[PDB]
Amino acid sequence: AELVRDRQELIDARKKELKAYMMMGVTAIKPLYDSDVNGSNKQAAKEILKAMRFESDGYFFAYDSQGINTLHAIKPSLEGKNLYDLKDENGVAVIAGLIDASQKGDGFLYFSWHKPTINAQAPKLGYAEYLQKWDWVLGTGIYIDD
Amino acid sequence: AELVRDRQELIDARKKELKAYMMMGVTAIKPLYDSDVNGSNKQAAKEILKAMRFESDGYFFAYDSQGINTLHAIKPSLEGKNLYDLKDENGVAVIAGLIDASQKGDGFLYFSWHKPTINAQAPKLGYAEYLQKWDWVLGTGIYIDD
Repeated sequence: AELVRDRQELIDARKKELKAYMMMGVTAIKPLYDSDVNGSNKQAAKEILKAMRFESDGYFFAYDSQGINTLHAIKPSLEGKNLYDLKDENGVAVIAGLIDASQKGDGFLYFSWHKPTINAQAPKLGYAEYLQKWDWVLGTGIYIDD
Repeated sequence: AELVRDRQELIDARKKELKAYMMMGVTAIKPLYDSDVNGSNKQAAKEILKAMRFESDGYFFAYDSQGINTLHAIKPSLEGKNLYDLKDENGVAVIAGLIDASQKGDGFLYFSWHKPTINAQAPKLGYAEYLQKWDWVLGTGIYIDD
């Protein structure tokens, strides 16, 4: 109950951080998002969000509501691929889970994903917000392998 | 010694956050900064950094090495003013202190400044990094009145 308490504490602190980082990404592209005319500014917003980091493993991705990747900071070759049916190594439907978390839930999802600093799968806590004008489920995450 | 310990803990956690937020701002403008030709991209970088927030009180400012404000997210009327000699209510030379922290020190400075959510002075912990190509001391901060 005691070492479990310290873990919940660490998790909750990370969830607060994730909400802040998400706010930074959303507000960084706000001038573009607000002034957009039929997707005119999406490319410019992608270039900003794909450059942003809060640490080496701290980056943005986005998917549309059909699970098609619209931007990926780490692996831009995912862009335009439909990953709706994608499962992690534990059978978590990652993309569908993030789309649903962001639209119908609290934004959070536990899953495993490539971790940049070790180039291998690791457990992650993702956080996503839905940007309806562009149909982007914009997400980031913290790795919990610690 | 005990309630003092908990305060140092809270401070250190905030310093870690500040370094992350600063990284986000610096990386958000990296495409522009890297491709800049004689200040061509400064205006576009200003527009991004002035929109960013990590909370209502969480924003960017920048000054050049002479103490002239180059961007201010909250009070853009400061832009172009020389605030090198500015002192807070406790006589802290805020602008000179941030310029020196960012160039010769650890980036951090305690001072009081307008706090957006109460529209009044409050104690703050600022954090600044020097962007030499543009001579910008780019900074943000967390309020410590809690």
